[PDB]
Amino acid sequence: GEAFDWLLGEIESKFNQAIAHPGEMVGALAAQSLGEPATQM
Amino acid sequence: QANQKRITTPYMTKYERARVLGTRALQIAMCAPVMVELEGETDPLLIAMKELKARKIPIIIRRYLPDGSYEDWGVDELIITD
Repeated sequence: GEAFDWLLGEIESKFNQAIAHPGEMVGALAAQSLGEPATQM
Repeated sequence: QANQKRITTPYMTKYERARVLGTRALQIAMCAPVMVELEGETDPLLIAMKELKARKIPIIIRRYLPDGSYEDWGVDELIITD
C-alpha cells in the first residue's frame, strides 16, 4: 500500500522535470543534432 | 496581468535560476545586505546559492508572455527545480 502511494509521488516529480523549459533555444538544438551526425555520414 | 489567471509553469526554469544566482551574487559582492545567516562564507556565489534554497532572495521575475504581456513571479512563489 505505501509503495503505490510513494510511486505516484515520483511519477509526478519525474514527469514535471521533463517539461520543456520556456526559453530554450530549440533551433540551435535541432540544427546541431541533425548536422552533427552528418560529419560521420 | 492579474495575480489570478497567471499561466506559466510554477517551476523555476534553469535559465531563471542561472540568472538569479548570478544577479544576486553580484549584489552580495558589492556591500549588499545578506538575508541569510552566513557561516564561514567569503564567496558570494556560495552565499547567493544558500539564500536560494532558503527562498530568501529579494527578486521578482518578470516573465514576458509572447503576445507582449508579462507576469511578475517573486523568487519565493516559484518552486526550485533542484
